Amino acid sequence: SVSKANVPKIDVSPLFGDDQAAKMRVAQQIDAASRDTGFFYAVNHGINVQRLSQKTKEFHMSITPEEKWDLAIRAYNKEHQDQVRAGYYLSIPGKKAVESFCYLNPNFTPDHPRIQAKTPTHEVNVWPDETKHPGFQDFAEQYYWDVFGLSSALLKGYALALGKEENFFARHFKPDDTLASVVLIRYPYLDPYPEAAIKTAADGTKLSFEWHEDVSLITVLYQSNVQNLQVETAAGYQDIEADDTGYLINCGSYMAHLTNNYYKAPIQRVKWVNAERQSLPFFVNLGYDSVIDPFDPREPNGKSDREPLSYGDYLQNGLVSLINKNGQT
Ligand SMILES: CC(C)[C@@H](NC(=O)[C@H](CS)NC(=O)CCC[C@H](N)C(=O)O)C(=O)O
Repeated sequence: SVSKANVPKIDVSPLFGDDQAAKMRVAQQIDAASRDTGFFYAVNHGINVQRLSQKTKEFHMSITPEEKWDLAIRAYNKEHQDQVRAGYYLSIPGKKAVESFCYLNPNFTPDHPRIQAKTPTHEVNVWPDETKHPGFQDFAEQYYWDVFGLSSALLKGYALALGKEENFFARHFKPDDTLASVVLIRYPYLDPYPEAAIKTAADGTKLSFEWHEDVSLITVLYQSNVQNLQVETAAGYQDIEADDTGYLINCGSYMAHLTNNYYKAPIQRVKWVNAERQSLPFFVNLGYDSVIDPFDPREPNGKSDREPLSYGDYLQNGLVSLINKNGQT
């Protein structure tokens, strides 16, 4: 009744190199995947995802209720009015199974001019006690830059795939201003599993999270070896096989906008599965004032009707809309 999506594995290592022709061959694979289901698996990425999964688990399984309140975002703790994005997202036993921890650009400090200006979507990360979680902040901050370097390379491939120079996107992806975020999501094993946390799709599938499109330029996602994700096609939702050695990549809704929907943002959802697992997305966001001129690779002139959209405004509205539609995570 449910088929499987074709998610090809793409060796992205040439995108770190200087072999321009081998990088074009990668870009071709990115193009075909973005025109098909919208997903591919980046392999030969150079990131130690075993350590990522290990450190994330140690954190998830040792953080206490007291620590979670102390780090909670505004939605769970009224004392933290400045934490709209960064902080801990608490579970609700009996009602909400998922919980997570989100942090932003480590360069967002009290000295950063965007923090000084109080610009929306900019926040200073919060962190647990170093002695209670030794090495976690240092591991997490390094991972932000590890996956940032991978994402920069991926963006080179997407740029070439669309007929642009390889810095078309990456020039807007900078350490000093990127709004990109990491989210460490824990999906717990629960017995009994609360029914209030399980949603029933229109087609009858039991879901942990309803359909949505990523709010991002691209999404660089690691998940443990538990199949859960599905992508919508015209013939219905298709299962995305799990691969806990690589990264699941897809374009976000900002990419759809700037390419006149040539690279669509795939509609994705999360099947319910009673299994302890991890979902660790990196949302490749640009700067608050970054603006990419839309174009249409279908057209000889590449002309597009779409208005240039400032990334900051896109992000703010996108994250609020996602909360209004799919609920507070
Ligand atoms: C792979 C996804 C379905 C993953 N969930 C997600 O990506 C979820 C829901 S779509 N993403 C979000 O809510 C947006 C988080 C944005 C973040 N707080 C920020 O300020 O930057 C999962 O595993 O649940």
